[PDB]
Amino acid sequence: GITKPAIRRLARRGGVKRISGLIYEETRGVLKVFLENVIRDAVTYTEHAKRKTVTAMDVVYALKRQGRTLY
Amino acid sequence: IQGITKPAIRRLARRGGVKRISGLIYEETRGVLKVFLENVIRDAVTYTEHAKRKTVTAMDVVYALKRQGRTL
Amino acid sequence: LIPKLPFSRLVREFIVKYSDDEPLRVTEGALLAMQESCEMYLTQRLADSYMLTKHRNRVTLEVRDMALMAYICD
Amino acid sequence: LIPKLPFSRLVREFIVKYSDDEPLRVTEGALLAMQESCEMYLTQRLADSYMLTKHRNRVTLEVRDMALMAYICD
Amino acid sequence: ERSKAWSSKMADFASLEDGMEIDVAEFDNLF
Amino acid sequence: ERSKAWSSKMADFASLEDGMEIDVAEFDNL
Repeated sequence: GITKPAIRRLARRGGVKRISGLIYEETRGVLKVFLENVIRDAVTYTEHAKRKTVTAMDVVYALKRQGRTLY
Repeated sequence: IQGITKPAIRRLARRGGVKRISGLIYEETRGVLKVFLENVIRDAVTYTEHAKRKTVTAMDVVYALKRQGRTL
Repeated sequence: LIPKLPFSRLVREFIVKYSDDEPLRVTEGALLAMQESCEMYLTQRLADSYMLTKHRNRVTLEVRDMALMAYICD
Repeated sequence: LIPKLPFSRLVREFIVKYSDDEPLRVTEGALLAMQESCEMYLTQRLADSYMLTKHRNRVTLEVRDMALMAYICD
Repeated sequence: ERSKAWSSKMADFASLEDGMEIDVAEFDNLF
Repeated sequence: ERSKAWSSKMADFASLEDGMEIDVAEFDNL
């Protein structure tokens, strides 16, 4: 899903000073959840609009159709 | 808020599965209630005002609750 | 349930506060619905703050957890 | 940023999964937007789980906090 | 889930209402 | 403060896109 160290780099961006070894797998799960929802919504909108291509605006529609993105 | 019953705060805590409570909790809970109810009433009144009616109804309460999102 | 005696005072306060020009009257069902909602909502939010309490391996709910809850859900 | 090499793996997996009978073409801008979104969202959610970590007076983020986070925001 | 329970309760609220009040002029009769 | 940052990022995503792909037929070239 994610590499190994990219998880660390995102943690260090987030202000996480120390990490447990299990975290990466859990983090991967998180990513799988998030993207999986987003793409779903985006695809569905692209499918409603009767277009063949996911666009940046379709990604925006999918993100906006989340609600819990902020906190 | 001023008179929101102290043991009623306790009873709601005990319904929620809270076993022990701090003394400061009651005023914080009162703040919470004021926030929630105040938002709800705001929205309900506003909808009743858009519909050009004089009376808040249970349906207007439903509209106000539904227009919350973080209720769940 | 909580008593109507102090509850209806707050409902009245806020009806007066956010009604435009005429106090906006009220129905009985509206009052009952508001009371039901606030009781179960306070039960709910207390339970979740107590989940935070449990998360820090202590059993006593305190304003630490209430404030974290406030920071989570505004 | 994370590399595209494993990311587009998953983007393809899920385009194919929910496509509705034609694989759905997915422009470059869409890919970049998805990558940006997932990176900052993971940073965000890690920071919040680490807020839980701090809340229990320990500095090491672990699946305890990740799982409480999962409960909070599904 | 919480959401199902709240949606049930709100579906319930679509019910009995009657008894318009003029809040203060009627709250005397809530004791 | 999070909401403002996300809304900025989404305003950014409102930008140019081009390069339609046929995901598998493309992703060899990633």
